[PDB]
Amino acid sequence: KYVDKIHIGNYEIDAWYFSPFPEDYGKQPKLWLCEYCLKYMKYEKSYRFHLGQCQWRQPPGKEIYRKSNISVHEVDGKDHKIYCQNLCLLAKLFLDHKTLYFDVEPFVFYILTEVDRQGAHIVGYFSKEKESPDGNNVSCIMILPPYQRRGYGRFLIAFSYELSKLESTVGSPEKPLSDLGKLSYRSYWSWVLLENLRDFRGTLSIKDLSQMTSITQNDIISTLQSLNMVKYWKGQHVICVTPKLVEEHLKSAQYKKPPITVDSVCLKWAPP
Ligand SMILES: O=C(NNS(=O)(=O)c1ccccc1)c1cc(-c2ccccc2)ccc1F
Ligand SMILES: [Zn+2]
Repeated sequence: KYVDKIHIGNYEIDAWYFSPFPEDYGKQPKLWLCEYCLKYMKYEKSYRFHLGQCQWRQPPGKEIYRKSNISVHEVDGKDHKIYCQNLCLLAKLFLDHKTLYFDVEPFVFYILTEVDRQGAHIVGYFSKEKESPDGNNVSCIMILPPYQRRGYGRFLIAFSYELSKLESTVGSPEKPLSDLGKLSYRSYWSWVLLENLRDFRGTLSIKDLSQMTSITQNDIISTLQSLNMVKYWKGQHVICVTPKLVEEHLKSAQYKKPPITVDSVCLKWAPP
């Protein structure tokens, strides 16, 4: 009665939440999505016919990043409305708190793919408001279940701050975050801050760290608090750590998986 299972690419994936596909589409056992254009279909046979006809082999919009077989496309919601709406309905299957599916023109979407000989296969995305009055540098972020916890979420979060840096601005994801979202951001912030604390020594203030990472002072402070690296003095949070403690944190299992990194040389983008 609601959509509870999709087929996309070679994956069958169970829904986590209600998404408002038209009612007729929920009635079916599965919903079938073209992995390239994201068209959603009611039957295995309309899906297979679509597969033979559809000419898309990657997302629309501009490939603003490409390194080996990892690519990001920037897709403006005003120029590719139907694709973006299809993407938001797909995302809402895995996001409890997303509430915007149809009004996509105020958003830009950054679609992460992993490419082979067949084409560019969707892994996840984040959306971002063109004009965020609240300084949010991500609106929603979603990694499809079979790619979660495999470094792709980490890549997109780094990606979003690489945009913020090029805009000379600080940014923070729109709240509330999903459970995995919060763990992923906290662990991303800690990694980046620790590595900067190692690489200087160094009279880095919290403001310094904010300017260098585009992470907000508040997100820096709450992260340094959970690491016990901040003291408080007459109303001001102040960095308090030894080189040894920094390396103890960095040697931990948390930071041991080799990351897929964002190579700023491969990013093609200037603020609009
Ligand atoms: O897959 C994710 N994190 N695991 S990760 O291996 O990329 C990682 C992220 C940050 C630091 C280390 C590893 C992830 C997943 C989501 C997500 C959130 C809600 C629904 C579906 C996916 C959002 C951000 C994420 F980073
Ligand atoms: Zn298609």
